[PDB]
Amino acid sequence: EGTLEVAMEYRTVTGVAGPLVILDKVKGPKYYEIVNIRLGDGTMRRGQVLEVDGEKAVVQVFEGTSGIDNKFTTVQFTGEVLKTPVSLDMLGRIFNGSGKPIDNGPPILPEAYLDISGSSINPSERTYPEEMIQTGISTIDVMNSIARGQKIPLFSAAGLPHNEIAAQICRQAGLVKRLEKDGEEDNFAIVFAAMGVNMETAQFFKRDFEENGSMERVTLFLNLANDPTIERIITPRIALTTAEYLAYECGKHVLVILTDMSSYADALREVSAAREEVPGRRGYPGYMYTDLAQIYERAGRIEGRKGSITQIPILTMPNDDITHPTPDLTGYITEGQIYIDRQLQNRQIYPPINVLPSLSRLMKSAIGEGMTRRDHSDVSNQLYANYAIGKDVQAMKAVVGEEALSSEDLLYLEFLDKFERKFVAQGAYDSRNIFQSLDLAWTLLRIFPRELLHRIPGKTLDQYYSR
Amino acid sequence: EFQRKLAESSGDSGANVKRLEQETEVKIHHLNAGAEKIQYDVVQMLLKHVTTVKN
Amino acid sequence: YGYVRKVSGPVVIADGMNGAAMYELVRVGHDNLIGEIIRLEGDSATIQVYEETAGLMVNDPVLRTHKPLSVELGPGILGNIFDGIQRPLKTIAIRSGDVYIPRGVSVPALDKDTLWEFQPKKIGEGDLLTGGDLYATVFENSLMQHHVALPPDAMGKVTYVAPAGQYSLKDTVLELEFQGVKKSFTMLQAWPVRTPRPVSSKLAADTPLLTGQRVLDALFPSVLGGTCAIPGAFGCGKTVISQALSKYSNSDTVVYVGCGERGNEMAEVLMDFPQLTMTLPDGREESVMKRTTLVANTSNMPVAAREASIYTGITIAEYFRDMGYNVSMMADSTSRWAEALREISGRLAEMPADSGYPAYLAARLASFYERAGKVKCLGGPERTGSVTIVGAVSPPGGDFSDPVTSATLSIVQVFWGLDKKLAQRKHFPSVNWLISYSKYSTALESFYEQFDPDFINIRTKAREVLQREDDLNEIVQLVGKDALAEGDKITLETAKLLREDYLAQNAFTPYDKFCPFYKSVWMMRNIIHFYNLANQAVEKGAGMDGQKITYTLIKHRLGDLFYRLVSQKFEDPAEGEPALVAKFKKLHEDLTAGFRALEDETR
Amino acid sequence: EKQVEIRKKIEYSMQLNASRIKVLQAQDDLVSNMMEAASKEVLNVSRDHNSYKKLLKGLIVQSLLRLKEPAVLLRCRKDDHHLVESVLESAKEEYAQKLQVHPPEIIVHHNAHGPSCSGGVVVASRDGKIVCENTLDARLDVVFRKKLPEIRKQLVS
Repeated sequence: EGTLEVAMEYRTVTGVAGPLVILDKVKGPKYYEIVNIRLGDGTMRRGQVLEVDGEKAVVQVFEGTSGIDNKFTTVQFTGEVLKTPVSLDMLGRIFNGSGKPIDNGPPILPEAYLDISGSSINPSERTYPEEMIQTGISTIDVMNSIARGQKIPLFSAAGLPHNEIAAQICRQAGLVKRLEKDGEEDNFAIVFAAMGVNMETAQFFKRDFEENGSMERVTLFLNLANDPTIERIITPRIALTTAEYLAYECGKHVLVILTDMSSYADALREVSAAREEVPGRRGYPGYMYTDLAQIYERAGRIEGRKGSITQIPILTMPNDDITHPTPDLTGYITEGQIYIDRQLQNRQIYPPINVLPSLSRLMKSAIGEGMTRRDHSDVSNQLYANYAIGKDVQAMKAVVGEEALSSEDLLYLEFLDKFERKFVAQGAYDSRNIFQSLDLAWTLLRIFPRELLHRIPGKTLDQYYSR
Repeated sequence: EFQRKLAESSGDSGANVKRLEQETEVKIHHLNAGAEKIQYDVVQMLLKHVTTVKN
Repeated sequence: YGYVRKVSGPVVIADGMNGAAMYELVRVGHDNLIGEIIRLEGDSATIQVYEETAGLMVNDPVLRTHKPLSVELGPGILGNIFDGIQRPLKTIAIRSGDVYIPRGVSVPALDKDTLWEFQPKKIGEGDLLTGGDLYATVFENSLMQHHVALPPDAMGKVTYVAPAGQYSLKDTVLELEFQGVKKSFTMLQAWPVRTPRPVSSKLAADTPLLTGQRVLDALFPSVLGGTCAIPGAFGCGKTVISQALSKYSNSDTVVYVGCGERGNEMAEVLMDFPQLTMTLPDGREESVMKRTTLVANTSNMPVAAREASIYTGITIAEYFRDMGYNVSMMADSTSRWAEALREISGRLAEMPADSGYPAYLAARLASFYERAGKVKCLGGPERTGSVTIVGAVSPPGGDFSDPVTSATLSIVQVFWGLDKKLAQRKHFPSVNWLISYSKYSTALESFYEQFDPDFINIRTKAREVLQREDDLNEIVQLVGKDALAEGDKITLETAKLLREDYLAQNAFTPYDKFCPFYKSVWMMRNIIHFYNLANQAVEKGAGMDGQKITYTLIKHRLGDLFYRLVSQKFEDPAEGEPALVAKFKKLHEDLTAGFRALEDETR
Repeated sequence: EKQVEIRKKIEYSMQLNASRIKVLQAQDDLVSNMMEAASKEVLNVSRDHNSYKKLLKGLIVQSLLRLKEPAVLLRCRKDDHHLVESVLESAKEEYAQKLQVHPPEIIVHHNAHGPSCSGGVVVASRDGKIVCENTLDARLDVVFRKKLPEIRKQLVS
């Protein structure tokens, strides 16, 4: 505070293996101190100190390690942790992985520097997700709904249109309370962070956001596949810090779309392997759970502020499974799971969301008579049961023949057909009102007689079984 | 009707562009005035921080 | 004293320790982070930091404390929320206006300035007192008294006991003299987090848990001081069972220590339990926050804090059992705890074992679980109290081959194995009755006999019916119900009725919010009596047909009794036992009228 | 017609983005003017010859205390080299007073050109492995970086 000290500059780069430069004969080395590397050519890269030991210190480099020499490579210890500048002007701009602006504009004029991995929120100050946001997609709205401050990861496999449905959610997300909801603060101020994305996907998201008229609202941090791998382990943290500043300290509802968390697990694997650490499941680092918790638990409404953070981190299973460590840990941590199945895609339904594997822990809070129809929970719990039992019936009929099925079996099969065709499918640009979705669900349910509707209570039946 | 609608849209777009240009000019003027007002104090503070050493 | 050498993740190697014993808590850096020793190599000692390690220097001072991980006990421990290292969260949020938890905050675990009322238990001057003797009682809050006891490592003659009145923890409420020297005692009591509290002798449990849910309390019971394990499932499990064990259980208090779980779920729990007006007393609606305690440590919390959270939770259980209450501790952790062990073991460069988990995982889980069990307390008066450990296991997506699951099942006595298939079908209590078990079924013989001398037989009959139905489900999956005879058909009808009436429960309505034992046993007896009478009728074969013809006869001309049986779940418990018992006795009489009236005209 | 009006809305949004980007770029240009003025003032500070020596002594003391190395090799501009040569052993005496250590064996030769230096010293250690750049131009752009949020907070209007 009194007087400053200009950062030291070294040259003792005694070891360079992969993405790690191993400095030596260093003094006063901070942990996670951000370093500046000036090569012999004069280009400047930026790195981080993964480990400090005695006089040595191991430094990973974001922009790669394609030119370091033991003689000329200068490294400089800034003596501080990462601090991404943040300002209200950060809305409506597109950025590189580490925060450098790529919109041909000027660099951010900061309102303040906020250290990455922001300060932990005391649980005695959080509040449960109260309000519900309308996702447009009917399957999400009727079962597995999303409340403000939720963490819903979309589970997908290679080739499925997870990016398309993410864009649809970004275009269609909005409040639901009594169908009443300018709303500039109600505008979700989407922060999109893409890691390891094919350039076509980045162009697609850019064009969709530009066309939807949200270019003055959304914000993009991109870490393309050709871009250096290490920046993928910083980009989501930068995005979450920016979201935290835009929501908690500015009072804007914020929505976050982390893309290809498997492309983040890959960065974790590369870093862990480069350090010769003890591996975990499938060779992933033993602390992948801690990192995923640190990257997910930074969303949720806060009591003292009017803001909120609701993130939808999409995920790509490697071989289309769940036992893989990354989707498994994500399911452990996150409060939801939306499943996109290859079977539905093979049958050509644009939203391939398999409603049976789906789950939302906070579903019972978002719905209710105060903000939804009183029958919403009943309707959902019945459709789920009939779909599950009908699927069992279809599996049985696959071996016993269509003739051996009973009348209830035929009813269940017809319910499955109309559910997978008329209900799940929805337009790529057409939304569905929550009440319209419930009306469609009731039309699907009324195939069965009143006797078979075991889950639905008679009180809700009287007001809805006829309509 | 369509020709009238497109003509009205073009007129509204031109009006919005002119309003944006005027607002931009006003903003630039305000920022330049503030910078001119506060430049000397800013530079004095910067030099005071630079030109001090402790121990 | 000592200085840092190496900083990698949460593992810090500080040189110059020399005489620094294992698990001797040390304080690291200028920010003064808490931290426990994990390994030694000479003048240097490994430390776990329990906090973010970003910003540690080299030659940054580390101070030793000579004390292992210790949690501060005493009045006011109930109804609070503590971090894994036992920091009062609400105190931090109020004392510092910042909504965040600042790095390296130093706040006492219990407030040292609140005025507490002191009621000495007739202890006279010059009297002799000993470890755990209960010399004074303090009403921490209404409907939950807090006895004050001497620490187990204390004894002496009572030279001075403070009089009744308002006291604070900084004051000396009692004085003792022993072996020619005197010692003082305050209302605080610090205890190492490990090294469980001493017990005069353990005991064999006899009282059941009698939890709210019908399946748990009837099919797979647990005893007070028992040991359970659910697979930490959501929607079901971690929410409905937690609510039942917290607000609808006979345990005198609750200790929720669920760590390593979602932050939104923790906020929901911590915002819903404040109201939670459970009728724990006979005629009072006191909120259960005057009865429970949270040791919440979210997933984003430092990896090294999971074990600390678990052990502080079980230590708090012990303080209450020692006073006399039958505490029941629920741990949504032990799924993230195994991950914490893997992280620390790998970082400490330990050699992994089967499936990568540390070889000593079973030892740690045993050292945790075996602190359960009802126990005859220390000191005077004679007393008894118990601790229940209803832990968590990996969700039903992995088989029992999981090392954490195998280790738990090698120790845990009662397994409430929830199945994901039931969760898909939206069966909300979701206990799979084929794979669950309860080794306590033999000790509860006395209680079952005294409550109802015929419950064991009807329970065995229900188990046989369920097993028979699950057995012939495969045969039906091949051939179909065409070949099913009268006995098979009636068995499947009774199994379906049991599955949808008995084994289900909504828990969001007064019909199934809390099912007392009498109502559940009456449902079981009614269903089993119907099954037995129907089997006898179809075995009679009167009217030259009997059999499945008689089955259709009782399902059509006698189906009103069947509908009343399947609707018996809706008997409102608020009507009281003398009313519901009469209603069920009348239904039983009507059922006995059937299968005799049906046999009157020989079908 | 729908896509025409959608394209018109997109064009309006693009125009709004262009206007706001122009405003932001003008803001950055003003910040650059501020930095240029600060650099000019820093250069003007070198005109002094009495407090300038005290500042140089303070800078060399700070750097030598930060290195805490047995043998540094200070490098100073050819202009005002006389001032450094005059202060000489005063810095060594001050450092030896700071802690019970033998006086460093400083060495002072090649100098960078004035505008590159603009005052300040580069101290470094033997073999140049560890370098401390206490140039005035180096003290600036660090104070600037730290105080930039305060600058924006000062630029309310």
